[PDB]
Amino acid sequence: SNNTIAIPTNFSISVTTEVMPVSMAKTSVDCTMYICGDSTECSNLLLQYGSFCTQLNRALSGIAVEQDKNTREVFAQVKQMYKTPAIKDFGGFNFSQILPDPSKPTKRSFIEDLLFNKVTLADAGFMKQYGECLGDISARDLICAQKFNGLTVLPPLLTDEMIAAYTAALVSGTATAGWTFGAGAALQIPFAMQMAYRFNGIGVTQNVLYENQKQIANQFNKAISQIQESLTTTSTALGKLQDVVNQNAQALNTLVKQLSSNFGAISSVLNDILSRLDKVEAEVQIDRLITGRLQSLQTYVTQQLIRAAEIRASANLAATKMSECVLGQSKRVDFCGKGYHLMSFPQAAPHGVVFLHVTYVPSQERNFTTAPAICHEGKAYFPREGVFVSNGTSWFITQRNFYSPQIITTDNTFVSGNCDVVIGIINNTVYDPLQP
Amino acid sequence: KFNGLTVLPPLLTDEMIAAYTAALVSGTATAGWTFGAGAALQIPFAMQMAYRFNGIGVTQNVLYENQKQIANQFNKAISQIQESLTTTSTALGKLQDVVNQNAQALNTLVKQLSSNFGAISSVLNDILSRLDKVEAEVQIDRLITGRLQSLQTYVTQQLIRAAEIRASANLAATKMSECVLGQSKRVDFCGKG
Amino acid sequence: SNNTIAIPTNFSISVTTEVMPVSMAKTSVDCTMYICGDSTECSNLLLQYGSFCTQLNRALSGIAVEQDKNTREVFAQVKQMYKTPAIKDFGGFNFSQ
Amino acid sequence: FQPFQQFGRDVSDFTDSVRDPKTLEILDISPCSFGGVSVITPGTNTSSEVAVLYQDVNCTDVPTAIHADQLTPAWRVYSTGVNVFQTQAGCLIGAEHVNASYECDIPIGAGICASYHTQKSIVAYTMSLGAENSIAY
Ligand SMILES: *[C@@H]1O[C@H](CO)[C@@H](O[C@@H]2O[C@H](CO)[C@@H](O)[C@H](O)[C@H]2NC(C)=O)[C@H](O)[C@H]1NC(C)=O
Ligand SMILES: *[C@@H]1O[C@H](CO)[C@@H](O[C@@H]2O[C@H](CO)[C@@H](O)[C@H](O)[C@H]2NC(C)=O)[C@H](O)[C@H]1NC(C)=O
Ligand SMILES: *[C@@H]1O[C@H](CO)[C@@H](O[C@@H]2O[C@H](CO)[C@@H](O)[C@H](O)[C@H]2NC(C)=O)[C@H](O)[C@H]1NC(C)=O
Ligand SMILES: *[C@@H]1O[C@H](CO)[C@@H](O[C@@H]2O[C@H](CO)[C@@H](O)[C@H](O)[C@H]2NC(C)=O)[C@H](O)[C@H]1NC(C)=O
Ligand SMILES: *[C@@H]1O[C@H](CO)[C@@H](O)[C@H](O)[C@H]1NC(C)=O
Ligand SMILES: *[C@@H]1O[C@H](CO)[C@@H](O)[C@H](O)[C@H]1NC(C)=O
Ligand SMILES: *[C@@H]1O[C@H](CO)[C@@H](O)[C@H](O)[C@H]1NC(C)=O
Ligand SMILES: *[C@@H]1O[C@H](CO)[C@@H](O)[C@H](O)[C@H]1NC(C)=O
Ligand SMILES: *[C@@H]1O[C@H](CO)[C@@H](O)[C@H](O)[C@H]1NC(C)=O
Ligand SMILES: *[C@@H]1O[C@H](CO)[C@@H](O)[C@H](O)[C@H]1NC(C)=O
Ligand SMILES: *[C@@H]1O[C@H](CO)[C@@H](O)[C@H](O)[C@H]1NC(C)=O
Repeated sequence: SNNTIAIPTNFSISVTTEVMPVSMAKTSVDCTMYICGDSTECSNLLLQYGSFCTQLNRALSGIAVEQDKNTREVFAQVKQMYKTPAIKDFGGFNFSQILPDPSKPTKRSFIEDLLFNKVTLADAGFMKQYGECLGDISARDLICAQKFNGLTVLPPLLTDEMIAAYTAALVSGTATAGWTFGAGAALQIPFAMQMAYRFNGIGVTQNVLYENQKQIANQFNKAISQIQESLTTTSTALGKLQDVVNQNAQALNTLVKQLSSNFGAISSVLNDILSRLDKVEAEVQIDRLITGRLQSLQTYVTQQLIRAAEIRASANLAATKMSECVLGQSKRVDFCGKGYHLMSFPQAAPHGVVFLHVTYVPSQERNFTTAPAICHEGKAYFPREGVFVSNGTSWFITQRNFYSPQIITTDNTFVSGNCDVVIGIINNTVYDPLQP
Repeated sequence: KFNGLTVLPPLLTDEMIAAYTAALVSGTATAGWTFGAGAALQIPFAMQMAYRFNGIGVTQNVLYENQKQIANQFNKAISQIQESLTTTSTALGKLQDVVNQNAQALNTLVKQLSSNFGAISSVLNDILSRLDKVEAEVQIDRLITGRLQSLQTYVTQQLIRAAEIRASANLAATKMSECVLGQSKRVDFCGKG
Repeated sequence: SNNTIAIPTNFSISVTTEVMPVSMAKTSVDCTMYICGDSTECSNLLLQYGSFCTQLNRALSGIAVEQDKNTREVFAQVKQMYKTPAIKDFGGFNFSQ
Repeated sequence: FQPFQQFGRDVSDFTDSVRDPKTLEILDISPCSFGGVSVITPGTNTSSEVAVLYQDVNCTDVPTAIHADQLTPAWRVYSTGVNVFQTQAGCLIGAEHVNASYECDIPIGAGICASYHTQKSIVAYTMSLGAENSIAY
């Protein structure tokens, strides 16, 4: 309708979880052990294929080093390891669930403990120590088949206690120093007074926080609790991370199984050719295995380069959300979750980061009659900010994102031209505080 | 089709994509920002444009005081899109070449079956017709390895191209949120000006 | 000059067209039919190459499902299918096209 | 084994066990090269010293995970002694562990880095994550 407007009469604090993958398993291959399987004779033939193995190892080394860059450039953005404050409630906002808890030795938050439990690693961790593969017949294991064929996962440079240390520092600074934390040395601010500034960033007047602060704190606290209840009960929220684990597990499992292929040799088993044929004619068979296995290995390295570029693109994005959503407040729509961005808290996850986006959501809109301008004395007044609105009896200015009707004073408005030009001009009075 | 290559239809049919477009412009025409932040809130469109002028830093009156000129310029500018799209042959080149590349990739894949790869023949039935297993299998393996190599090439190229399409799709999804469901301060993100 | 400024006295509303690719043709390969045709003899030799065909089909299936993600994440961003308004002119702005 | 089975193979067709035809006992076969090994070095043309990381080996097992009896003496130096350090990512040998944390020079892994550092040695240390700080909230 050309003459009515809906203004939100209320709002909700929303907390939203964004899960982002940041790294993948730092795979590594002993190219000689995979192709020639410890046999000396094959290794002489593999020398005649030249630099293929060196070029494959160089490629996978690039992948691995890049996984540390991705993790470092997301988390190590702050040079100051602001220690966790002793008091976890600021102005009624209860950070205790996203800060570390000294009731435990692991310096993870309570939320991060759920995140690290909700993803299952295919090996339950990098270790399969020296003695552990020489097991019972039932103890055969794709991870042992990987080790016996020269495939290994290098551990990440930053341990999870170090990732959790950065996120603890980031939330501690955010809880105590606001935007300044990103622009320079972090400047102490009271948290309710920081939230008031972030309300101005939405365009909600600074009073609307203090005048409702206990409600806002309660809504924030409950929303964080709803994250915790979801992360305990969910089985799917971190799927974007479990599927990175699954893809890299499956890539290695198919690579070891590809050693069972014959590639057109008389046997898949290299010892079985060398056992059975003379060098005059084994070499013809060995070459089919060498070329076939080497082709299967270069397929893996190529697809890892593909997957690594995808993860690296995701890591650059997560690093951007850290800077723009955590170390400040973003005007970019839907960048820092749905709703108007207030704050974000980073939380560590296995091979990823989780952002708890905090946003203002306007609610309970109401219809009002509205006008573009007021004609007071033949000259047209426009709102300096917001819109002219009628509650049914009387005309006011309100801000757009929250109904707070103000008297139309000469302060709220500016005047331009005679009031004949604007279509939809109306004749309400403009109050001048001097005149009474 | 004879060689097992097929294109699967998209899940969203074009009428469904058009339906999402219609909703997006309808919300933009009638609710502005609020369409993105939450439940869309009705606003008179001239009054929404007045707010978007403040977003530039042009005082709200400059719209209402010129609204007929602005509306006429808007209408003519839309008409110039229509007149150019009816007469251009190149504005959608960024889409035609995405069609062409994927067609050309499939066409070279079927033509790669004409390769011998050092077998006595490109034709599998011809080897099996002419040679016994003792020595057909040597020739068949040369075809299998060469043909399977040609698939591995094609699938690698598709993985590369799909990564490029992701980058464009993620960017287009960002421009939807930032340019359509909002107003962008980013200097050159939602067109010049 | 250190003491003069140019101010715009007027303006133009511009409409500019940006064209962006969002998806590509979803493709599927029967790796057996491509390599062997229908010949049973070649299909028995192809088994001796094992998982190559399964790995190729898995890769292309990833491409295919990703094309639906790309389209959904661009267009399906709003849950509300706001029906087209009956009047296509608002304040003089003619949306009819 | 089954009573007539002579060898066993895993999913990789790696022959991992064999029946001894004389005693009928079952022997495991392990690869000679088993496990990952990586060498830490500063540049050549600054030192010929190196350190060795046994990427999943337990420091008391290094002399057996490596077949140190079959190695040259010059390698077996790197099998034992002082300057063993059990990191995660397995045992590191030939770099002295140091309690001062530094910025990461050579990234060894699982929180550990190494540097050619003051004579000079290869020294291993935990990374410093950043400057310690506090906000007087
Ligand atoms: C916005 O709505 C909420 C409820 O939807 C109001 O909060 C409730 O207020 C009553 C009265 O003070 C309390 O008894 C309830 O416990 C509150 N519940 C919640 C969830 O806050 C709130 O007052 C409304 N805001 C405004 C400005 O009117
Ligand atoms: C902050 O929130 C917690 C609820 O999550 C409040 O209660 C504590 O909750 C933890 C587990 O979440 C328990 O281990 C504590 O024993 C609880 N303490 C109490 C007193 O109930 C916690 O009190 C809140 N803090 C403030 C300052 O309000
Ligand atoms: C900006 O320039 C346009 C013309 O380029 C002005 O529009 C003209 O205004 C005069 C007087 O109002 C009319 O006689 C013409 O017919 C108008 N032409 C068009 C194409 O509209 C416009 O007034 C200028 N804007 C401002 C704010 O001065
Ligand atoms: C909106 O623009 C159209 C021009 O595209 C105006 O004219 C109509 O255009 C359509 C084709 O788009 C024709 O089928 C109609 O016959 C045209 N009608 C007239 C009267 O020209 C249309 O009138 C404009 N609408 C408003 C409300 O101004
Ligand atoms: C606003 O007005 C429309 C039209 O009468 C009506 O359908 C809608 O329910 C109203 N909304 C509120 C919150 O009163
Ligand atoms: C409109 O606001 C004025 C404030 O002075 C109030 O007196 C009046 O009752 C309000 N009318 C309605 C319909 O709420
Ligand atoms: C609004 O629409 C009414 C008809 O419904 C019309 O009489 C009036 O002039 C219009 N005013 C504006 C400002 O659009
Ligand atoms: C506004 O006031 C002027 C002068 O009193 C009058 O001419 C005009 O008709 C009025 N308009 C309305 C809508 O009351
Ligand atoms: C010979 O073989 C038998 C049966 O495998 C075994 O018991 C015996 O120890 C072997 N050697 C001799 C010297 O008998
Ligand atoms: C060796 O491994 C055992 C468990 O297998 C572990 O408890 C021990 O700590 C390891 N060695 C060292 C030096 O930590
Ligand atoms: C390092 O500190 C620990 C503290 O427990 C101590 O046991 C160890 O001897 C120290 N080592 C050196 C080289 O100072």
